[PDB]
Amino acid sequence: AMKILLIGASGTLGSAVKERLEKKAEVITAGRHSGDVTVDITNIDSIKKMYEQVGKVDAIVSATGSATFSPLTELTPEKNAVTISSKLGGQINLVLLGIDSLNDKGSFTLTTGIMMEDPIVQGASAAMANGAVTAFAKSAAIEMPRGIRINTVSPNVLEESWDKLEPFFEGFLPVPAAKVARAFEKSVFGAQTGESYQVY
Amino acid sequence: NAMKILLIGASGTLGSAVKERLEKKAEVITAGRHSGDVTVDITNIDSIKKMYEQVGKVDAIVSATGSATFSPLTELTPEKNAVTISSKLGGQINLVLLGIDSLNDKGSFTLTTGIMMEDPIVQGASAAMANGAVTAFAKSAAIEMPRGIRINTVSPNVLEESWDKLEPFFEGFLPVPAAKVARAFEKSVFGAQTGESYQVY
Repeated sequence: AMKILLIGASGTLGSAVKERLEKKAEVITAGRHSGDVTVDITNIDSIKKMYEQVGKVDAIVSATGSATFSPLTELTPEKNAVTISSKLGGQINLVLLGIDSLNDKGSFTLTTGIMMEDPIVQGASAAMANGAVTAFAKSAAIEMPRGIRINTVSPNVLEESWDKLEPFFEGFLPVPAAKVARAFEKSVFGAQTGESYQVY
Repeated sequence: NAMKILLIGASGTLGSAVKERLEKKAEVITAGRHSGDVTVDITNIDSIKKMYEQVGKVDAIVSATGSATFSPLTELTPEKNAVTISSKLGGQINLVLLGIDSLNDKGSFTLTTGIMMEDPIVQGASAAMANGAVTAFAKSAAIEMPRGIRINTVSPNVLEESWDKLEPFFEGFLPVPAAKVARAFEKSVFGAQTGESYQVY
């Protein structure tokens, strides 16, 4: 009777993750504007209320988070802050505020991405977030109570986004969202922790 | 040829070892919160901008500064984690976002990370985050730098000169001399590489 809170279920990645997870578990979806529950991951009061409504689950999965894309020389601290509050801080806050919502031996899975290891123009801000979430999870894994696990999934650019994203990722070879969704399933239904699962 | 370096965090254990090396080869302008030729609160954007107006053009900007909350994971709240975000993480990155215009052609940035992102310890999650964030930012930023500017990071292990206080938290680690880590900073300033993370473990 396994129960998974999936935040970001309506996105491209999120919907491919839901497709795989829902075949073996009861998925509760959450998103900014749609889902079984709504949540603004940039607002800690919102995250706290989502956890109140949701109750106890076995896995919390984040396929969500926004980053500013800007040329470096026009990336100001003010623009950079939107990434910090969402793809970086928002994801990390789900963990900081969600540990008590997981059953024993439950898991967290967060999203990162290839831009941290394979940089592109406009991508410094996304890279920052990806590095931050990867390292936070590696470290947090050693301190989780009650047998809880935490991993990250690092996607390449998705085939399903190649039409819109190719000019940003010239010479890259995109990956299917369904291939990426498999690493989320590996995280949820596997037993490893502190891993960064690359789907490049 | 005549090198000018802005060293932020110069009064710290690491910073002062860095100053000692770089001094021999360049003019070092020191900066800190309460100490230095120029002062700066790196958590405050206008304060960083004022520092850079005061300083003018330099050849290198070196950050051996930035603080991270050192709390057990289950005690680490969003509020506590926000401190790291404004300082070791956001403070060091903002020195880059606000300082490119202060670098001479072919100048460099050097930022500080740490072993806690790679060889984690209890209480280290927030510093790990900051270190990972800064490492990845620098690697990506390196490809967008104008005018031949370089950017690297230095990632130290626990320092021998801090081992007295830090040993209970790093049991079984083997600490490194601050003098050895300072060589990596010299490598970043005086060498010609970019997008590098120089581990001194």
